[PDB]
Amino acid sequence: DIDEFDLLEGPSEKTFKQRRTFEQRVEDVRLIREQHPTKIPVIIERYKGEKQLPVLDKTKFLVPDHVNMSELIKIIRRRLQLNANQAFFLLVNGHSTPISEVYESEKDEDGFLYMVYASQETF
Amino acid sequence: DEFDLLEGPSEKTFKQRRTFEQRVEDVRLIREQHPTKIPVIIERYKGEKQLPVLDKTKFLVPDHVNMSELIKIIRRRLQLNANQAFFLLVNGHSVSTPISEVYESEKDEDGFLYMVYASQETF
Amino acid sequence: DEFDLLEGPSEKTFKQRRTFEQRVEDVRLIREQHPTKIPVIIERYKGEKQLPVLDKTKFLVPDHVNMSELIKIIRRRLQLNANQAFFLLVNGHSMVSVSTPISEVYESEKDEDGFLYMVYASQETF
Amino acid sequence: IDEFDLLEGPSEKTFKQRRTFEQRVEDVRLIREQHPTKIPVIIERYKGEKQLPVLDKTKFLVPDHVNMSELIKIIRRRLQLNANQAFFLLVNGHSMVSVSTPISEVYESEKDEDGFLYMVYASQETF
Repeated sequence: DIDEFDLLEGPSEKTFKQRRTFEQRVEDVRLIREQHPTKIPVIIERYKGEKQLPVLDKTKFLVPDHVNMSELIKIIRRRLQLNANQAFFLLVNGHSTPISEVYESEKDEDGFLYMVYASQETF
Repeated sequence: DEFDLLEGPSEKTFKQRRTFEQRVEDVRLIREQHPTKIPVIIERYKGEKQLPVLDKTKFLVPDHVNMSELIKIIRRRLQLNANQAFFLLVNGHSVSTPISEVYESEKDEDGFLYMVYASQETF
Repeated sequence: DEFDLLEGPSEKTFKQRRTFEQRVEDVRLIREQHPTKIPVIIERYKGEKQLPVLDKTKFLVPDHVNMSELIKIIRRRLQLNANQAFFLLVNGHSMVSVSTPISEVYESEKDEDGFLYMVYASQETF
Repeated sequence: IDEFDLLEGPSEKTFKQRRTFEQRVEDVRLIREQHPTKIPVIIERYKGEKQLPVLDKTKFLVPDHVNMSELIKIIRRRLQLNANQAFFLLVNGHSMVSVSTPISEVYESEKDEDGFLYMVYASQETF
């Protein structure tokens, strides 16, 4: 009996936007941008169908505008404590340079830049 | 609820991303090929907290452009609003003179003209 | 019991609501039709907490208006008395002092798109 | 077991139904500031179309050097059609078949108030 596991069916993983109202997200960005004008408000979440990489401990981040995607990837890799073999991809609008430029092009209606990470470059 | 601020690697200067010999060679070709254009480095001041980062660092400025015209060009590349202060410092110095005269007085050992911009005049 | 502030997404600036080519064609039409008037964008500072907003953003300033007269015009649209602080900023510089023809300001300060951009606020530095 | 049973969800919403007349204008404003030589076009399959396949995307950029005849030919091989297949591209109720005028002229006369040029494709020319 205790040779076998019982998987507990849990609730669905919920995204940041369903965890926080759009007005709270706009007030979040508005306050953080007036007071930290050189830092980009970034949402980083695990791809919903991801089954190799662990979950990050936080979701809402502020990234200095001089940080590029390659440096950001390395930061998230140590936060997840990945080993050198583990694959990691960070997707903005499904697509795998300084973040401020990504921010100006891809930021959300609510002012956040949304990113999704996975162990594959795929959809 | 609160943001988690990610700090990245140090903002490293142009002289830190390119060796003195590569920079010397950069100038030598561009001045041999564009004798009437000034090779200019424009970087955001190190402790700058309000202005955004520029997308490029290495610029060519026609030799007849004056400092006042260059400031307006940079203000518009940064998409600044009319209220936003902007100062362009050459060797710490913040005008109706042609860039070619500034180039002859202030150019670096490597042949580049170095400029730093900030929202404050002096530091 | 407490007030709750209703905010939407950031309202966009004039340059964010109209392309560079639409603005150039805006200016070319208005300069062909009003040869003695200067096209000026006047917007309230994004973080302004004291001065009211104007209904309009796109303005024509007759060439006989100097900077001192223009300041008084905008102050009186805002219904300020002589007491209240008011600053009108062009390319990062507040223009209280100038009291100069609008055509000179336009020719020295206009944007590449042909508009002269101004921001007003109750503070001079940010 | 002899016959197939059709799987269907609620009616799919068109682009104009999935996007308010603010998200669409604001889309055009960024894309036209950023790609001044490309025309923003919505291309959707006729809602009752039973012959032509669906495209993966709805929002397209057409370079200004593309004329209507070349655009049709682009969509036809994007759909991987045979040489037969009837294919008609309709704008504001009109079949674009023998137009061949530059896309920017089509755009300026036929664009929507929101700034998109709307097109629908089908294997029939009338409805």
